[PDB]
Amino acid sequence: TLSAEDKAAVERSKMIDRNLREDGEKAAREVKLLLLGIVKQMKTGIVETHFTFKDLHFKMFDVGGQRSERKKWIHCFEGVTAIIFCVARMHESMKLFDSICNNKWFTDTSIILFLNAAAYIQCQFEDLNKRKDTKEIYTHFTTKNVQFVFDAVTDVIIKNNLKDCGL
Amino acid sequence: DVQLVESGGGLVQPGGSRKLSCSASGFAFSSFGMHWVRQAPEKGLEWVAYISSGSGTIYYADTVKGRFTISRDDPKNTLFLQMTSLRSEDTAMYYCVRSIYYYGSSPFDFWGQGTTLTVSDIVMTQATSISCRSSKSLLHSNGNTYLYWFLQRPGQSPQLLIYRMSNLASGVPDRFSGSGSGTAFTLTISRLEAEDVGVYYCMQHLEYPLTFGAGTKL
Amino acid sequence: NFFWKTFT
Amino acid sequence: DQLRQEAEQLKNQIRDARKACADATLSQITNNIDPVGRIQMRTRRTLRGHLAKIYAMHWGTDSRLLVSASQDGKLIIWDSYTTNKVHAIPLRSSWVMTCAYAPSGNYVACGGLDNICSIYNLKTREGNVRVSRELAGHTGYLSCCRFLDDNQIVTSSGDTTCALWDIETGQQTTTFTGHTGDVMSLSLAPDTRLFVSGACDASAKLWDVREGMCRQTFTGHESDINAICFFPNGNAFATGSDDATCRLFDLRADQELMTYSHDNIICGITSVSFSKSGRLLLAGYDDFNCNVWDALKADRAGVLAGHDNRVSCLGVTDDGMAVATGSWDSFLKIWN
Amino acid sequence: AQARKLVEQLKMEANIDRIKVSKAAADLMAYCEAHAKEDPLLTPVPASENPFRE
Amino acid sequence: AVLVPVLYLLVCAAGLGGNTLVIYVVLRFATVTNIYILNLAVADVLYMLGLPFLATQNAASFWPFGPVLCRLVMTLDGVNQFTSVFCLTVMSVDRYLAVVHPLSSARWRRPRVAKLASAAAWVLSLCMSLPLLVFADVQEGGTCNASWPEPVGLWGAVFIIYTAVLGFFAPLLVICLCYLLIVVKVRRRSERKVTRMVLVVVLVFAGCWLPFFTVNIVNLAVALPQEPASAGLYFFVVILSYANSCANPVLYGFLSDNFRQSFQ
Repeated sequence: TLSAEDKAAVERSKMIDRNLREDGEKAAREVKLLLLGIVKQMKTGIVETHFTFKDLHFKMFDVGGQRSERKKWIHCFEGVTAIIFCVARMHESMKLFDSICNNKWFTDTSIILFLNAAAYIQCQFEDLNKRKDTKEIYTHFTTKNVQFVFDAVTDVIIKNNLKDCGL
Repeated sequence: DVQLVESGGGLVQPGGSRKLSCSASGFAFSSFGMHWVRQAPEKGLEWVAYISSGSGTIYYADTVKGRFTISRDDPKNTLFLQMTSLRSEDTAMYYCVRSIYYYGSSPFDFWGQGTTLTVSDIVMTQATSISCRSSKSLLHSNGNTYLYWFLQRPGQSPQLLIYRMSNLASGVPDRFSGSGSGTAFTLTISRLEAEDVGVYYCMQHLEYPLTFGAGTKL
Repeated sequence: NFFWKTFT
Repeated sequence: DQLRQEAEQLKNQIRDARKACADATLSQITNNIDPVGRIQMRTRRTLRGHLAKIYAMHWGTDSRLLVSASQDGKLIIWDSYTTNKVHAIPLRSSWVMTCAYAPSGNYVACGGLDNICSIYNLKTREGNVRVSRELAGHTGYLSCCRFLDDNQIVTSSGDTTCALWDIETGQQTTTFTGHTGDVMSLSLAPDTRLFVSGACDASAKLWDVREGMCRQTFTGHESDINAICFFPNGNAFATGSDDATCRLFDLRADQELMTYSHDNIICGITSVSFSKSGRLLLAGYDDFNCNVWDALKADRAGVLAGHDNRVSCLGVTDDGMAVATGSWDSFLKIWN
Repeated sequence: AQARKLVEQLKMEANIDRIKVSKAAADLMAYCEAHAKEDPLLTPVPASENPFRE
Repeated sequence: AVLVPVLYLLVCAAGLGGNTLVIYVVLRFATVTNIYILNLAVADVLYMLGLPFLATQNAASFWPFGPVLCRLVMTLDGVNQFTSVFCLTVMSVDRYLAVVHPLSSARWRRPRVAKLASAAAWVLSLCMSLPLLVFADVQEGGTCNASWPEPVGLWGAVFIIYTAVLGFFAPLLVICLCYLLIVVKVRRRSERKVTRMVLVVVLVFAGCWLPFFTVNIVNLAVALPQEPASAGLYFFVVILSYANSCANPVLYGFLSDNFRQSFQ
């Protein structure tokens, strides 16, 4: 039914499939954080910052240097583990935070808010979001930053696996 | 540059084991399947053994099956042939051949330099433009016919001319052509200048016992 | 005269 | 400031000329033409080797081999007939948006958010696939790229401009600036002499490769033009926008001829392609579907529904035997 | 200089020899019907010639 | 009475409808939780399809289908029950592995290893059913139960003990330990949702598989009954065991934010 050359081609395709599966299993162990809004001190499109902490590979995607319409390429960041939002005038930051928090692609992705009378502004910022059941906001007043990011990502991944298993 | 250099061999008494080794350099060795092809001092080429990529599939000839073994070491890019219980029929020169199989590839591309060893099924006919005839039809249901042409210049290893009867190999002048229906195949040379003198072989690749022709000389 | 599942 | 007033007067004059050139409509003439009928096709093949969203695909010239790019950083070559994998090229950057297959078949290309276009050689002597070249110079991301010859390639970016390249030197030879918004689409003519491009602003422009200036400009949409395709005869083209509309423009009449809208479907349009005879018009929507429109009459005749997520790419073979369709669910189907 | 660029481009983009829409539509229909014999998507193809069987 | 035989077929119809709904929905989307709920649904549908012969046996106390059919039907029912229990245990351990130790198990998260684990569960369940099939001299008339020329006390002891200690009791220990400490590690919004599911799973499994085994073991030792009240208790115990097979698709394949949203 099949020639010798066809059998060899099918074997080559199977080897390609095995390598693809191995590469996917390798890549699934890293977590991707989308930076939006100076945290890179401690550790021309996408500037990926790679680091490791507590034996877990972290990719940090800094996309702020694009100067184009955000609605055309933000959908490429579906499935990111977390959106690291930065806030240092504050009305514009609140407006863009509201825009990015209520986006249709980001209705289930966790947001980590970083800051660089405090109770009032914090409650306002966490109240800017509308949907609070399966989305959480983590706030830290800027050693400790990387540990907080690790803990928040651990919580998000625990919830994601818990939902994937159906429990 | 691609290099395939075979080592080992020599003079061995009958009944004594031997090991032949071939080292490859200049190409991705792990993506290629490998063949051993021997030729007698008075006869033509004869296929010996074949090992695929990843070592997951092996074939042996029906006359050396059991005695021989073929293996490959990928980190060291080396190919081994272990031979046991040698007899007077195994006095032949052994070549190592590389071949890769996907859609549109050209197998049996590069041939190494042989080592002399001395010890002391579809039928193709080349009894007699070059002509070649086969016992059964090589044409397949998918439209591919498998007949390969090789040219061996005096004192050198064979090189591929035309694969699947119609596709010209890389580095070959456009003067060579191949044609023919099932069970009857022909090779055409426009003008016969120098370096075109040698022995021409037609080989079939349809069932893994691969049979070479008697050969035609000019 | 009684076993697993049903009578016997 | 009288120069801008004169420019507006010229725009009004050319609009009046466009109105004057229009005397009949396509629908009136095509009303008497018999229709095509219901179109039903099934997934003959399903290619399953991608682990993320698929953003581009392109058919080879022989219409048997195809190439796909996904966000796992992978570019896979597929043998369509037997669903075999021929090559699996890994990419340095996983943010990819475009594919291209050289007409000769020896090269592929890809680009994206890395702002560079990478060209790979498929037929080497070492038995692997190596990066032939990297083309840089664009400031924005790369939206589309298509080969002309083995040594010429046209790319489009978010810089509101398009560029022509020389692959043996790596430097641009022409620039096609003139747009206002981001260029999102691209389509080479069958003649390989003309060129067309649509942008975020609702306007599509026609360019000449050998001189590099805009011959013609077409308007009519109200949102971003996401896809463009050339008619098989080269004297017309189709534009698919974000406001659930397709339009057929002509290069000689210089006005739109027909629109393709329906109240049931209100979404964006991601891909547009024609067929061998020009009678059929495929289109991919954000609502997980791919509606098969009709060219002569706007009536919608046929739907392709087998994808769990929205369809990103859409290709039709040179001989018109199959239609490949990739999507965001990491599979691509072949429909016949 | 965007206004200058627009006013400089308008002169060439306006001076184009245009034909009536009716002629373009007639040519498009003629092309569509002339080549409506070798498109294996309108008319069904026999399974003996389809390379995407099964 | 007339209603006791009827509810057997009623339970069959309800379980078959629910399970075929679950199996139809599962196969048209796809992960590994789907590939395990597939095995659970297959075991459940086979287990329910094996029953109705006993349902018609219990009514007239007479069974006209030939001993060679009973000797395989009983062992098929046993293998289905054991396969369902083992699949439940394996799914619980897989949930624990995926949640608590996510990364180190990537070798065992592959589709192939899940398939060999399922095959191992099936063959292990099959091994325990061969003694039942090969030794049961099915009665050629009336109830075709198990019989042995050798003294029946020893056979009953060994069969019940190796069906109860390993078949039921060990899965219960594994599932209870696995599902309990996973809540402790989490500890609140996530935890509260998890606690109800774990509690309902453990309680349903225990309350559906304990009474049958306990009446079986109490019967073997001393209490051989004769009154019709005990017969009714046995009949209600059997359908109680079948209730878990009925209710598993609803409690696993329906009450889950992934499944009901996915069906939309």
